[PDB]
Amino acid sequence: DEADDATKKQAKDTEKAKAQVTYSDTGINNANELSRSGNVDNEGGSNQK
Amino acid sequence: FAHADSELLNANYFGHLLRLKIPYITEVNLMIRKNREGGELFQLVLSYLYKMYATSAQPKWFGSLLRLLICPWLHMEKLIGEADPASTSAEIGWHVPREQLDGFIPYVSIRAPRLVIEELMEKNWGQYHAQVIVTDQLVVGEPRRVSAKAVIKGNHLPVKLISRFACFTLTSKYEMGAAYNARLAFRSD
Amino acid sequence: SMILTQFGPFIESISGITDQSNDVFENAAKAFSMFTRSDVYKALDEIPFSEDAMLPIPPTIYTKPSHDSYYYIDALNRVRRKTYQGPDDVYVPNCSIVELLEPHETLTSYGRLSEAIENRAKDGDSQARIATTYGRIAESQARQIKAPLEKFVLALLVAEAGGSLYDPVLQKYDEIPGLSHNCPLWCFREICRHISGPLPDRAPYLYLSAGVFWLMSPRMTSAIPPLLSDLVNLAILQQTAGLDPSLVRLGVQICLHAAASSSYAWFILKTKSIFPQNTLHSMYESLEGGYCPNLEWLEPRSDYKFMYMGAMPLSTKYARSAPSNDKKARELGEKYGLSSVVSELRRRTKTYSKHDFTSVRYIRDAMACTSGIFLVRTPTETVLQEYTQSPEIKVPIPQKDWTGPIGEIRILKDTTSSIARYLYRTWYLAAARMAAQPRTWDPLFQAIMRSQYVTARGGSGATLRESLYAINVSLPDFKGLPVKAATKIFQAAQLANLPFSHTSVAILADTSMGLRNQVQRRPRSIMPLNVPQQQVSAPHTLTADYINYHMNLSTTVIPLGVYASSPPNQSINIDISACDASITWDFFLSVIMAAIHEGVASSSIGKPFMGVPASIVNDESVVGVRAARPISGMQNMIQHLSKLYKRGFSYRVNDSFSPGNDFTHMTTTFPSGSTATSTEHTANNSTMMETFLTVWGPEHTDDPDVLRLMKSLTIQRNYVCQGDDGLMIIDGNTAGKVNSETIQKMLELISKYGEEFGWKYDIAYDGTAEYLKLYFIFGCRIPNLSRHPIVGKERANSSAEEPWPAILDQIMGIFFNGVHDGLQWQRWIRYSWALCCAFSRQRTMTGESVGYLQYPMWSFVYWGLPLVKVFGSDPWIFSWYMPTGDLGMYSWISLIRPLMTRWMVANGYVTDKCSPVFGNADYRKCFNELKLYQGYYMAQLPRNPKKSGRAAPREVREQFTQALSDYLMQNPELKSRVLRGRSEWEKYGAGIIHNPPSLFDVPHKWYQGAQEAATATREELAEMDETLMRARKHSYSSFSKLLEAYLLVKWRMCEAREPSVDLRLPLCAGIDPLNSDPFLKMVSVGPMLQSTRKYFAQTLFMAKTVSGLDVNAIDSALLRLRTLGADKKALTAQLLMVGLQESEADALAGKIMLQDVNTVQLARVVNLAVPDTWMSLDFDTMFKHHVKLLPKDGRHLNTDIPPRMGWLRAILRFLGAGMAMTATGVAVDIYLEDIHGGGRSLGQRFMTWMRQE
Repeated sequence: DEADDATKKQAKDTEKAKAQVTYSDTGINNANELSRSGNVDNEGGSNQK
Repeated sequence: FAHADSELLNANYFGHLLRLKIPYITEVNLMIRKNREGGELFQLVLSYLYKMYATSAQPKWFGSLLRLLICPWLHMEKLIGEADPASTSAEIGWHVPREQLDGFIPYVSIRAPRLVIEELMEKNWGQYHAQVIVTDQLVVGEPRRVSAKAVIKGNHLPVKLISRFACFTLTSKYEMGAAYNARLAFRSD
Repeated sequence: SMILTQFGPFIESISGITDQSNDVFENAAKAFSMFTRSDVYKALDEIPFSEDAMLPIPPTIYTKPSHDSYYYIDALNRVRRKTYQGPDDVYVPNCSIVELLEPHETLTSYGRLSEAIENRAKDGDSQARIATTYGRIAESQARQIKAPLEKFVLALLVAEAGGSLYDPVLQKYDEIPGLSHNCPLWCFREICRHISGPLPDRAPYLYLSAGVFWLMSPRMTSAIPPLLSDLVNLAILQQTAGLDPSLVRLGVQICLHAAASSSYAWFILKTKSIFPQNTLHSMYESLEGGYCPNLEWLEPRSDYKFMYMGAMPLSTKYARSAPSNDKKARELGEKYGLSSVVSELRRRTKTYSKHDFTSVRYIRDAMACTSGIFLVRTPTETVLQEYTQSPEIKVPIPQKDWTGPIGEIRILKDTTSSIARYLYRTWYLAAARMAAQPRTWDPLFQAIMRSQYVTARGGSGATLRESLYAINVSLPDFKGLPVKAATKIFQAAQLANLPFSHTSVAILADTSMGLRNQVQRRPRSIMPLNVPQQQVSAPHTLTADYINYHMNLSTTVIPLGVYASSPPNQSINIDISACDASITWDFFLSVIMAAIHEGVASSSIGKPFMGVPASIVNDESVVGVRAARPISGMQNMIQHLSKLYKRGFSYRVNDSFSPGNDFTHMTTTFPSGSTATSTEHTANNSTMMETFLTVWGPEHTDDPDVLRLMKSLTIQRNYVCQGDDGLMIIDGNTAGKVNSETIQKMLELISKYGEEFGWKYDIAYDGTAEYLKLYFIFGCRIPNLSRHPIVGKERANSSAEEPWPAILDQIMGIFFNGVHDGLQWQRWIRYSWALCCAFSRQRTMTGESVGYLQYPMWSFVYWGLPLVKVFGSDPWIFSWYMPTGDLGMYSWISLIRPLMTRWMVANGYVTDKCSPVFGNADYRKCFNELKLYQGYYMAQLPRNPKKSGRAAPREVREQFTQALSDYLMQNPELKSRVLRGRSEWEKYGAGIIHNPPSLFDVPHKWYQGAQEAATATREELAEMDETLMRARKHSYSSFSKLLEAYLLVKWRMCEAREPSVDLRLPLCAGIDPLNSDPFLKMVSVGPMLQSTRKYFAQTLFMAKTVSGLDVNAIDSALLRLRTLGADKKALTAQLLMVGLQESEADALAGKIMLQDVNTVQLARVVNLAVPDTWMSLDFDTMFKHHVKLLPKDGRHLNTDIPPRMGWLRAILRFLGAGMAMTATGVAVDIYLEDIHGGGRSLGQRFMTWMRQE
């Protein structure tokens, strides 16, 4: 979703309905990438509480 | 006068359409003027939006309309600048027979020499008819004439039925209540 | 009971109990003329009802306010109406007709629009003009019905008083409920009773042929005459389309709420789609079983050939995955207070989960109940509402992308970022490849182009001749002709001998109006154009024709949607709203004219087109240079046409419905009746869908699913469009149906494509197909019964209607529209009996002498109404797939001929002379008594005859015909070849036919085509009366030569053809095992499966089948001169009188002397024709394989045909197939029994009749 938001920001910055230079849906399979989020803590567990 | 000819095409405008263009740069003429509406940059942006809005039609130059307005009257001033106004002037417009609280509305005025008007008199001016509506709001002008309205119904008046040789005014107002159903006629001296 | 006292024998005569005879026919017809409206309203009081028809009526219909607040006056004295609820509220109010009225002089209870108000409005009063506008538009709404209103419901009571009938195949009584059950007759009866009240006269209005007379009841409203048409339409459909009570009751509720509304026709517009949206657009939504056709495309994707590869079952995967319909339809029912109806329809729709006959019948029953009035408004409302629309273009072509002018055309640049470069490319290459053809410079092609647009429907030179007088050109007026001046033929004869520069400024004249009312739509405003404007638009039609025939080629009907509705193949319906108004000079017409003016430049560089010389305009197309460049003919036509496209169009509006309204105003809408309208719209639709799918789609998507879908779709393989609209076929992949979310995303992307450049796509996506207004679900044809009403006919002008023999002509069309739709024939064809019997007598009014008129029953059967019992036969014995005319007559008398001969001796008509057809009997004393011969030749008499011919002086008549010949034929090689063909034909082939099809017929044919609409008053109507009286008073001695020629042959039917399709498959709505005859015949022969518009085009021998004259007659003349003798130069000259280069005519004549003609084409020597009832069914396989000669018993020596004159085989094909199709039950294999004369005697008698046609 962060790559999706960057693609939409690129579309709004090139002022087209679709960003020509796209960050998402590329030919590279990148199904193992992880950007940091609030799910995991520093020790290594979840943040439900 | 208006802008962005699709303003005259979207709104169904009856009459002639003359897309025109000035011989000068307009966009610098925009930002010279003072005390116009808003900032001058906004007037220039709005002008660009009208220009984007209009069409792709090749307009004209502006010269043809002024040539039509001005240049025929100078030949008539050279021709009949010395004869009498009574026998070389004319007037055409709508005419209602009866008299209640004679009726005549100017439609077009004509300057021409004597032979041209004496050819103009016997033409069939009784073909065209309309509806004539007279209201009762007289205005600042000096003779006793009151504003009115006229709506043409049948066909329109062709310019060959005036002339090639006489010189007439193009645009005018209707100034002399209910409908009357009048028919137009010629008058002169 | 009261009706039964006079119609005792007739009600049982048509219901199959006794046979139909001339006696009860004529006594019933005496009764059918003898009536009064009180005599009809005793009947509806007399029949008691079972309370299942009863439901409350709100009292707000009868009390409606005055009409003065609804109309006002515009600033140009235009009478237009005041809108309260939206700008679409421009229609007839439902209110207060009793006060502006004056009673009739001898009908003291009926009345008329007041003469004083008409005179005060012709003065020009405000309120008088408002009142006469409302009065005349109420008259025009009340007029829109075919016959008077009570005549239909009388025929209903006479036919349907017989009770439930006996199905001969199913061997049971039908459960069509009786006449005592139906809601609409009850509502009709109660509204007529409450509107009459204390008055002794009981009818709500009286229908004279010019205008209606009202009733002076203070509770009368103007919504009553369309309401009673709707209610008698629902009452006439429920008896014969097998409706339930409940959907009829819902439709009657919606008609009652329509009368309760502030405007009737406005509500009928705004609720025109409740019944499809809840049933058809929301069907099954979870299923488990059924059967659907397995059609398969035949690989060349321009030919449209199909293959039925059997039936296939269904599963849970094929449930409706279209998006939801609940919230929008519930809002639509909620906005107008119809929530009960939409909840009921949805509750009953959610029950069904199996695709079989009963669900399809439910869909047909729900589609049938929408109101069938014709929506009408004053023409000033049409012109001031629909012509003020204009497209909005959110991304226009930028101003840098155009070059400077060439004359008055700018060129779109090559380095253009806009989407219009693909349109420019397509129309460029189309114009170049059109102008490079040697077909386009054929003078026969130029002559057929000029013959194309000067049709009898041509008007509005009504200011063109005044403008041509205003430019000082001398036009002959042709004083002394019975032509009307408005015809395009008269106008083209005016403009025959004039140079193009004189009529160059004839292009910028206006056009008057033509109005056509439609079912449940805004009224269509067709419009003509004048002669130079239709001449100058010739590259604009040629380039679009080249697009539609060679480059993109969508299509120039039913099996396409049967393929596209099959449940693994989804379909998207694409409608373009306001498609005429949404093409202007802003985008389309600019790039169109630029691409045509640039594309035609090469291959036609100096040579001129027809009439239009070359010219020169200066160009500034390169910014540095300015020069004058020579201009060809077609370029010059684009130069003149572009002024008119830039200016816009003014319309000369004159209505008869409201005095004082006369105006012109400019508009930018494309004209409907031009010479390039439908082809142009198809070309633009195809081009924009193509450049969509190949450019604009992949530029604005991120999803690989939507991108992978749009890569596979193309307009050559998956998109078919006609006029403005079309559908798009989505093929089913290996995994089943395509995912609906990606299709939804592409759909909401198509809408964004449309909102860029002006268009507004109306897109529906529900798992069904609409295409040319035919609604198909899961490969099953569903007829829209509400599209074809029985009661109403379109009337636009306020002029009085036709005489008597045309209102009887329209009812064969009513019966045939009943045939094409799915109706229970048990009570439908019996209703056709009672109705066509009721229309048969007239009571002429000639001075001091009393004369009566009546057609016999045999005339009605000659026109295509098949009988019930003939002379002691089995009841319900004949089918309505019989041929019309002599072939039909032959077949069904041949099926009964032994039993009919044996009935002849019952009440013995016995004669020594033994005939091969009858033998013991004579036929004169039977048939001339029963008026079979008189009715046979009386049906043969021409209907609607007229001849004015008001004493044309020979000189100016000859000048008119010569100027028309000069306009149609400019090129003298055509004159030379047609005089050469005439001379060679009178040398060689004349004498045997004495009747040539020639090109010089066409100046004469157009001359009297001008006077085909003179409608002279008395003398030829009395002449028609005298011809019908002398043809009645005659006594013939035989049939014609054709039928007596047919009577010699015999056949024999057996062994019962194998089924073409599956029996469990629902293929068409309204045919099922409940409808025995049409469904059983459909399963026997199979449906059409062919495009059937290229089949008839392959039949006709002409090189392009374009002549301006009756190509069927040319092919018939060639075949008739072939079969009779007539040395080959006769056929060469017959072709040269149509006009050829003397070489291909000779080659084609030598061809047609020798080759074997197809079976269907050999009808022309004997004037047969396939009936239009056989268009849904297959016939070609039945002709090739199931009517064969040389029977199973071997030769009989009345079976041989010589190798010369072997066309008798092909006509005997028609004969045996007619004999198959007239019988009820399945189609049956028939072999050829004895013919009693031999092929020798049959050929000699056929040649003997073909001596004199």
